[PDB]
Amino acid sequence: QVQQEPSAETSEGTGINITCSHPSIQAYSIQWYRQLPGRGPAFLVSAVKGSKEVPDPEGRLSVSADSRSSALWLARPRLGDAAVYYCAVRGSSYTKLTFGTGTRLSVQPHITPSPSVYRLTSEDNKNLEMCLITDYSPEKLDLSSVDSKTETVVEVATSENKHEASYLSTYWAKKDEMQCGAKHEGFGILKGDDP
Amino acid sequence: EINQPSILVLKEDENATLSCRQNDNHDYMSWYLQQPGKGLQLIYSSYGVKQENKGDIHTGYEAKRSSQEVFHLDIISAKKNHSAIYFCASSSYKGNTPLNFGQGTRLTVLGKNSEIIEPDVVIFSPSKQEIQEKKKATLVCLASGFFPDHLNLVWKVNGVKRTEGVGTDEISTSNGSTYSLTSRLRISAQEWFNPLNRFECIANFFKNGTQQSIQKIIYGDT
Repeated sequence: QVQQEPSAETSEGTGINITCSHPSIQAYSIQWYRQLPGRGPAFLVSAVKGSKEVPDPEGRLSVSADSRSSALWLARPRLGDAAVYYCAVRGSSYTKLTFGTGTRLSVQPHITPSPSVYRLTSEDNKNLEMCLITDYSPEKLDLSSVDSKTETVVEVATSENKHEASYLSTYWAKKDEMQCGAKHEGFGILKGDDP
Repeated sequence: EINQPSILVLKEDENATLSCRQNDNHDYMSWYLQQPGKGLQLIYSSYGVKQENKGDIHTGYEAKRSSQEVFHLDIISAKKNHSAIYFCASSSYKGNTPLNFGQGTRLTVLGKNSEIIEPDVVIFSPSKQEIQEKKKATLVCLASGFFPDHLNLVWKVNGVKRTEGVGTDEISTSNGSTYSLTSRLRISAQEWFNPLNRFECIANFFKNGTQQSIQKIIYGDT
């Protein structure tokens, strides 16, 4: 009944619009929530008509003239704004709140690539190896030969730049059956060695 | 402060109660169901003490608002169809007033044959080459071998909850018959080269009717 796009993506500092469509409901009031990882939905803004400023994340909510749709504009998304954004509408003052399916927002930091690959070992399980790919550009990294890898983005507080961002991918396997590598546009073959 | 259990694992046909507790003197409380690609669906709500309202998906559930602070959700004859993340929420009253949500309860209903398997938890030593090349140390904590798919992995640095520089997989990776989960903490070389710094990865899970934890430690280098 309350429809949202499943996912959205934007680069840091590039604004993005998150839509919400409910043709069968003429909203009495519209609310938006966001669910950050390891947290429950948190209230962002509520409006009955027109456009309303949002304190955090900076932006503006605009309700359609017929109150059958709305849009949440994030004016300056940062990495911390990556979450699942929910719209919730009410057909009347007294009736049920109905939530949308949620839009999963991904925010890509700006990165200077310097892809590197490394092999890691652990003292607790010496017959296991972990492959670490760092400081790469997600659209240029090729991990075609692995399904079991996972990816994240983190920020580290360095000297010159209070918080630099960097991507990390990892995959692990029994030592003997492990081949740590990747291919990355503009860097050729990437392979890991050990101490 | 709205409190609800972190993780619960049930067997088929089991009964169970999820209890939500709130310290805001809120008259409205509610229980919501989140399943992949099915938004948030009201299971049961309450406008006040000893008042309950069925939702759309209430079949399979009962509820009791025993007091102003506490709203119970009862799971009747637990079924695979019960497996979900459950969210309790509250507000001052119903009608265009923000809802305050809890952090959510991950409930998994198992077959009466399958057992819960605790994870194996290791921290990988960071690469000396990465440290030299990037002036940063990435610490990879791996939880593997566990069943079912849900498990929480967190970091503490010197007894304190750490979030800066942590990247944790949101979803478990299916490895054959078991699941694994990975978390990376990337720190500056200066922070790594301190043999007093205690880098702690904790895996929280549910086994034998209760919540359990495994703690793994690695210290910094000289």
